[PDB]
Amino acid sequence: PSWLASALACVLIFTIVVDILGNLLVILSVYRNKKLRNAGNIFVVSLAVANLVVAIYPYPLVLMSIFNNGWNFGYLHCQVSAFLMGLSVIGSIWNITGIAIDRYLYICHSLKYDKLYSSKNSLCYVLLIWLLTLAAVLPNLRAGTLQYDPRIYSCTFAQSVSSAYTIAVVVFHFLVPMIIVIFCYLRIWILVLQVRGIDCSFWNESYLTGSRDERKKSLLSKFGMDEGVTFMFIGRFDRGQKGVDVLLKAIEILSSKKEFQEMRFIIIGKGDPELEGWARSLEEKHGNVKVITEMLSREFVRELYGSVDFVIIPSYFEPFGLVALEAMCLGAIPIASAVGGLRDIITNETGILVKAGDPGELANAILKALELSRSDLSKFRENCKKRAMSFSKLKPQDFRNFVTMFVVFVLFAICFAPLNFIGLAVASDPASMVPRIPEWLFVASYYMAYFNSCLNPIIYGLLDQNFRKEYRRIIVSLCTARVFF
Ligand SMILES: COc1ccc2[nH]c(I)c(CCNC(C)=O)c2c1
Repeated sequence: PSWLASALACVLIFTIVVDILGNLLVILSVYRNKKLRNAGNIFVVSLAVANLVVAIYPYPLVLMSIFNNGWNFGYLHCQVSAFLMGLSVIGSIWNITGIAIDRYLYICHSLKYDKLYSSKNSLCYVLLIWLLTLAAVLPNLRAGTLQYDPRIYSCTFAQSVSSAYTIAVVVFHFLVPMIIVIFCYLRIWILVLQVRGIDCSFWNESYLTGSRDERKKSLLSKFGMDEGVTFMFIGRFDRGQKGVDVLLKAIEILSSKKEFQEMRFIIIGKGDPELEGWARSLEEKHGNVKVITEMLSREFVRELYGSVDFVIIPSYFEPFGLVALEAMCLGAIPIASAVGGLRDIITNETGILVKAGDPGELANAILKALELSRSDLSKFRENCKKRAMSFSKLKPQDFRNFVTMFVVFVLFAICFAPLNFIGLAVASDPASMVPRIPEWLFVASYYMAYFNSCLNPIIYGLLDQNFRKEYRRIIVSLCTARVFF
């Protein structure tokens, strides 16, 4: 009805006004604030420009086309209006991809180096982003995918002209960036949780008294076995989670080797009685193996981490694995599975990594660890400690900027996901699926994606305190005249 046409005009009127003033404030704030003037925020200004180009020329033409109830301008006006929209939408999705990579590299650099991360090639990377967006929107002028759609009163990329062109745009410029940005922030969150999880006030070798060699000889004598290269496991007894079974099968491979005599194994945990029986059987057939099913105190586990030479983490799935970080804390060299989180916290210099769910590979890794002499081990324990020491280093940091940039992405994905879903549905059969798709649904998905062009400055002020403070500073400085005497 008549109200629905005027309602869509309100959305555009709001979007145009909020995008012009809002993104002008974002660009002005980055150069008027020292805390927001960092090089890593070149991508924010790049996105702010991308957001602004639609409200100066394409959107005003569309607003007038609602009232006109048709395209009363030229074909060149329809082609340029469409070409600049693509440069904007594809520009903003690849700019969000840029920030996602920048911030993931930031947390990794601050972990590895004492010096602050300085994105030197930032002005270079944005010039490649705009080269990539121009390479994607230009072929639509020659193909003729850009045409006027009366339902949405605009000149855009028609999903029903060429189905090969639409699936390529949906896969390469929506699904490809989405997976890159989702992975980037997923890896950041785990590392922020690992930073939170660790406790250097508890897992500190100050709490331990004597020499490592003395504390080991003492711990081994208590378990009724002489001195040797000791190994430890602390986890639940399960088939496919903590991987206690991979360790037990690997001990059987080693039991025949002459090298097994110079080994000690301290398995700790409860679970499957079948796995509990198998472990108790290897405890009876060999004096090297000691199994502890009972509940152990945080204090005695710290004592264990401190005396034991190696900690085996044969986990199948382990997202955080604070266990390895806690072991490295008190200089225990880990022999862990290459799992997401375990692969993050264990560098090739701070432990020996093995392929998960392989009893043969673990046996060869335990044999590799056995060949390491007292001198070679001392540097590993030093590196393990320096690795755990760099995780607790990032504890007082203000991780609020990551949240804002994440909300930026989350909202973008909400606005465009309906539009890109329709794109694939139309691509399947452009002839039949066009009348088969609801009219309200097509209009709403389009004006949702249009509304996104004004959403970025709103959240910048709402979530990032530095932007809110500078927004007010600009608003006052532009509207508080100077008087004399
Ligand atoms: C590829 O060249 C262009 C040119 C102009 C455009 N205006 C819009 I909105 C888009 C996104 C189109 N996405 C879907 C799912 O239909 C676009 C793309």
